[PDB]
Amino acid sequence: GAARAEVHL
Amino acid sequence: EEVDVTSVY
Amino acid sequence: VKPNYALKFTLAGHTKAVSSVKFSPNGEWLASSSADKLIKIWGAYDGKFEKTISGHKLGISDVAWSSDSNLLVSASDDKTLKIWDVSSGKCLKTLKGHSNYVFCCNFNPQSNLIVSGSFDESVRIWDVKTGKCLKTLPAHSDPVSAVHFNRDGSLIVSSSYDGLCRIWDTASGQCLKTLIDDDNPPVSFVKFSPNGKYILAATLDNTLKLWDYSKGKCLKTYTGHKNEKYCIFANFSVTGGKWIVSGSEDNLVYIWNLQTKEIVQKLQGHTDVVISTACHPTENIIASAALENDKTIKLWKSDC
Repeated sequence: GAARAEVHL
Repeated sequence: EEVDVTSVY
Repeated sequence: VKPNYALKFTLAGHTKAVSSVKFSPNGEWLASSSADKLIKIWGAYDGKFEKTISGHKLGISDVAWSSDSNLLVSASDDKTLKIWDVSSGKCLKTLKGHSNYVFCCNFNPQSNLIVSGSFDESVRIWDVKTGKCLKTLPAHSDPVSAVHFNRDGSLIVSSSYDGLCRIWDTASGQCLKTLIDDDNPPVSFVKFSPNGKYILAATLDNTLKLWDYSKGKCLKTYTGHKNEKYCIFANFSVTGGKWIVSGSEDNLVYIWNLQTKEIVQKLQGHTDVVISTACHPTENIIASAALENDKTIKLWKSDC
């Protein structure tokens, strides 16, 4: 949804 | 060793 | 001396992860952005819901206020930023230039310019009045995690997963300094101190660092929290005592003594990663926001 709400790889 | 983060000069 | 931040209100409305909370420079309002494609306005003192601001096609990673507290800029996965009139809720301009998710955003003190950072690895300087991109900086070699203007708008600090912080001349677009840490962990957050003399940088190794960027030296280190996977906002709390406020991947809000580097408080409440924290301009008020499994914003108040 939002890049900031997503964990780093 | 105190750092002044707010004072403008 | 230690602060005594205690939970005053919990703001619920967002249907997906909250990404950013910011207090209006006039102290009246709190703006939030979310993966739910919305911006929400709440009362800064009572947490009272005010309005919903919509228009973005995908989720928002950041939101920022203009100096007069009348406008907002938001950074979206839809590859654009949007300038909004707060009172009406209308989109004044759609800033288009980036070729990937827009991660971070900020107005300069004058509020005639906007700085944005993106997954496309660049930093953009936009004209507020026209919505036109004035400059495209080939800033980094990995996603741009943070962008901040200094006290007089003369400089921009940017951070990236590439391990660097950079200081740019606003007018020329020239890179003035590149910060090297004696190691390269991804830089997930950066901001100037209120007087523009220092930069507070967060790295994906559970560390916050206060740099004298001019001399390229680290003066203070803040650790003890969890930060290895998210671009968590950090703050200078200057209303009472001098603290460093940050979210953490352990669902807590960490507060440190700025000088001693000692943890003075750990705020419990949230049930997911505390991605964002913000400090009220005149009052000892902290606003914190959490990720997907929580989705709430909390208002914390202290006597000092």
